Amino acid sequence: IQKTPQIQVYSRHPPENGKPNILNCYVTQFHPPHIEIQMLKNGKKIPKVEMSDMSFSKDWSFYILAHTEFTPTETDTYACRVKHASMAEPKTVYWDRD
Amino acid sequence: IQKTPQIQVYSRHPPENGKPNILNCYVTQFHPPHIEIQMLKNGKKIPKVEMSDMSFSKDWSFYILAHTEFTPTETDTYACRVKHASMAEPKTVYWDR
Amino acid sequence: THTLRYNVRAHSLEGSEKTQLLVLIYVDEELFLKYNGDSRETEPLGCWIKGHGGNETCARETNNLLKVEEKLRGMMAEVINQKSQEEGLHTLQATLGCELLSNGSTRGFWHLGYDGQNFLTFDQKTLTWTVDGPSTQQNKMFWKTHAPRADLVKTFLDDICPAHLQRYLASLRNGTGPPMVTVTCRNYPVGRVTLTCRAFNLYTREATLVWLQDGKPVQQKTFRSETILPSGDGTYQARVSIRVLPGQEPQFSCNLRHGNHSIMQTA
Amino acid sequence: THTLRYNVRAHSLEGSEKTQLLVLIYVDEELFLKYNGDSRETEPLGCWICARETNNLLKVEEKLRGMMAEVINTLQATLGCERGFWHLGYDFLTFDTLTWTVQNKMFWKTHAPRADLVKTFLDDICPAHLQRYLGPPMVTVTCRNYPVGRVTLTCRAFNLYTREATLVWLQDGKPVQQKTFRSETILPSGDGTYQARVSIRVLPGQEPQFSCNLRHGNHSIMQTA
Repeated sequence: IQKTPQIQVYSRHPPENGKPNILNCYVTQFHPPHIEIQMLKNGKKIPKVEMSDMSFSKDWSFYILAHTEFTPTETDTYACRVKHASMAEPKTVYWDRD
Repeated sequence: IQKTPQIQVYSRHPPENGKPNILNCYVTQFHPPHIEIQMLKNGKKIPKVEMSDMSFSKDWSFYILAHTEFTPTETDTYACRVKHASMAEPKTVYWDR
Repeated sequence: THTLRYNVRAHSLEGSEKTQLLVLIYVDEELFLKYNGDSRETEPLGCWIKGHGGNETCARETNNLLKVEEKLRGMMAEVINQKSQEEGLHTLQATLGCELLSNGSTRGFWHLGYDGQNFLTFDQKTLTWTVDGPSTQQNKMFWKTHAPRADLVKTFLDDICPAHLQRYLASLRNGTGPPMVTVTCRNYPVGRVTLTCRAFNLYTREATLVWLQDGKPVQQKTFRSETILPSGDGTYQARVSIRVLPGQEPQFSCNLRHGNHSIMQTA
Repeated sequence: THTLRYNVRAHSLEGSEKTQLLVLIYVDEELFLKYNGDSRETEPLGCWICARETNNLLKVEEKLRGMMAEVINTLQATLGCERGFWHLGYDFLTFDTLTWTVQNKMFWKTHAPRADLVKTFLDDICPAHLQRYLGPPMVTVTCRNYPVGRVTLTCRAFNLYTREATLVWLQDGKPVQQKTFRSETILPSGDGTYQARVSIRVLPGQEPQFSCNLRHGNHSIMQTA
């Protein structure tokens, strides 16, 4: 039976505007093992997005890490949009630096 | 100077017995472009076999896709047989699963 | 980023006028147009495109293709004439075109192949032809002068081809389904089980399949334009097999990556 | 608290029909080393983090193969450390008292691996293997005047070598909130290392009293707001 994916978006290293970095989209606890992941910059699709192998967790669920190279600025927004059969609509989670 | 063909035989869709499908015979990486391709059902030539244009890749070697309609069964065997100047005898590749 | 590629081949080297050509046009690695001047062909023209007004588009662009074949013949006339003098049966090929970069600029290319080997290459920076194989200085100079004129080459690659690509991309915009994976098992060979993972319904020629044992890759294959399998209906498929011991099947999962999709199926 | 586990299966090599062991080595329950002598298009030596290890791997394969020569002559076995264990079978046999616990008894007891060589492997040689197999983290704190009436403090720990970590919020040295990170709550950074995060809301003006403490392995690292 289906489980809804949890989505977390975060930088690989401590973020600094103008410094090259990696933005991660960590997608966990979903089922069935079919996911669709898109990463967005200012609402527009990022062409080169890397995905790890899908993994199985002990709680009978799957997870995967997507990421893309980026150079953060003050005004650029980043987001991860995810499609999965447990969700009627795609789910978007914006990068929040804090 | 002469390049031996690679021969791959595979269904267009996931095969199920009794359900209409298409059998592909994908012949690649050969030179010179002149080649003879036959598809076989139970050892005998299948009359209506379609073939793509013969194109070529970055290293100039040629490829062509041959295909035919077929309905997979438990007992019927299928093969692709290819003749090219690079080989002494016709090469035959049987379909599996 | 987008690519327009012309794959040209002479059927038999007679002369610059009588030599018949096969021209295949690829947009983003997908066959789009064909002209085959082979006298024995009942359908000399071909056009692969979907959507409304597709038939009108084919009428226009196959007619445009006829003009391209004329230009290509003209530019390559002297190479064709010189190779037509060779004894026996030989194969002349060309690949050429342009690449639209995401920053709006254009990269052109033009290569010739002879008897399945690199022959000539047009140097974009230098604007001269490079002889690719081992060659005397005499033969280098010879081909540098009989190869397609540099000013004609550059206009075609820098101006004409990019305009064509742009026109093609517009007609293509009128763009389904997700990829799928199957896993089959066979008791073969003797003391083994062959696990076969197949991915179907790939929309492009890019995909990766990996066999995983306890989360760890044991076999991995990346499929590209020239290694992925055409399914024949305009979609693509791929395949990776491994051999394991009887009873081990539950330990192994196949993971497909294609576009934005990641799909896993356990054996 | 640390587990070495060998999973082995007899099999024949395609060319010469002699028997080897396909061995899988699990340190702490994750696949670590693999030797498959009859690989074809896959790698015979597998390792995920070496070359020094794979060299020893070949040696432990023969050692294990030799010890089980009699019962090898579909045999599978699982053995390892931490207390040792060793089970056999064609899946039934267990190294309990220095004897093997199952006409069936007569056959298994005779062919079973020698209890002397087995005890030594489990007591000394295997722990050594497990022993053989077995920069600092950094902590950042950021603050935001948000939400209204509050300041939000966020503590992030980077460069964790393992997936275990504790982050503590302290106020003038007094623990206020705490979170211990597991698997499925720790965050992969994507470069082999892991990271974690805790946040807290305080009154405006409380910020200078607050500090974040990371406990990871033998690291105890402080960072103030």
